[PDB]
Amino acid sequence: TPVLELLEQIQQGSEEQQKEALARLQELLEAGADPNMANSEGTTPVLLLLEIIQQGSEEQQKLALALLQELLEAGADPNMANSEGTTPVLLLLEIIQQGSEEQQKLAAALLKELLDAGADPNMANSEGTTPVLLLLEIIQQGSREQQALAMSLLLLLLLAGADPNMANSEGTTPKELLKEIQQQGSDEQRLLAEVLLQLLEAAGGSWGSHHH
Amino acid sequence: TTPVLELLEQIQQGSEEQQKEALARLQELLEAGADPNMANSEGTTPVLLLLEIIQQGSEEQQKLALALLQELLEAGADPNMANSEGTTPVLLLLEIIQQGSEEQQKLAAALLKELLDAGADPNMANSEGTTPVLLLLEIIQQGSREQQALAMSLLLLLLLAGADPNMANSEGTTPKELLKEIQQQGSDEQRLLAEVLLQLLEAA
Repeated sequence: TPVLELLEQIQQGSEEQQKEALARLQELLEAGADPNMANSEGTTPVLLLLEIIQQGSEEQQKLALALLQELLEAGADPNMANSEGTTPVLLLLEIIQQGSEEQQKLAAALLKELLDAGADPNMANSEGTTPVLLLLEIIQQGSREQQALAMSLLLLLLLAGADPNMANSEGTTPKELLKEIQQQGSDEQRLLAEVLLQLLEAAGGSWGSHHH
Repeated sequence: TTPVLELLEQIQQGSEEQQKEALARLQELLEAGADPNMANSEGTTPVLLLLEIIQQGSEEQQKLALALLQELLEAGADPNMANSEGTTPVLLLLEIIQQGSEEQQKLAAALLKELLDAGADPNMANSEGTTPVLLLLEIIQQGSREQQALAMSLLLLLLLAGADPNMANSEGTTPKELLKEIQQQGSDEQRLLAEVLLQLLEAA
């Protein structure tokens, strides 16, 4: 598909070629290009773009926010997962989980774009890992920068409608993971865990009973 | 005064034997058609008097009054009816947390959820314009480590209920303005809570 190869020519192109990437995508989309056409393995233009961010230079990174808004404005489905079952939001959080501090700041901004585009905050991957459960992993095993960022994004997801009780395939609930963060976490990790544990304990039996 | 108010008055200024059967007595009084909103001469509603009992009462009186609040709210007590000074039940609860024991703090957190489920306005301020969010940030700024964590989760519980994080008080002090102050001179844990709330606000 024309869109997918262009994205491949951005990752596999020069830095000066990157200058023409936003314009080329705009002229390709205006020409009637499908912003959702996946390739043989099911990678969508959004997923490949996030994949470029994950493996690209800082120059390729700053380019991708405009390329994502262009794809989202063109009508890309923000919930279309790849063949493995990885949603753009779950791939974004993996970029935060394993990325540099620069990638962390970017994927945080891209997540807001995806939520605005209409991404499902409860859509899990093939293993049942929800966006909330992955953010709790980022808090438990991430840096002090990742702790605060994953903390605010989790509240952002809860406000967006994420349910803090959905478990994964192994039956691991977010509350079970919060107890782990409290038991063996740092002074700051335990504080974040105690906050989230108190929030859950007061609206766990009925999440949304006061959302009026 | 009002039979509901008279019963509540007998609990705080009475012995412990009166307290055990009080929940049953209120259940039969409300079922008999007693108005759970009738205030006295000073404007104290049955809910506001019950919160006064929690703040000044023994631990026995405290856990009894949490069940008594559920009864009054189910009977149709207004969770937004403030006293003559203009202090709403949620704002009085937070003041109880701000100055109360760890036991009173744990109790008042459950009453806030009961009030919010009843339909309490999360943005209703007092006469001074202090909003529930702004007061919770004060509890975070100058409270204990236990009060820090609890006021934090109550702040998120209020945001989930629809609290606006941009409402300022009468002096024009915004919640973001207070969060920066917590970050500049707060502890390592207070600064983390402030940085979290600052990132959340800037992103939505």
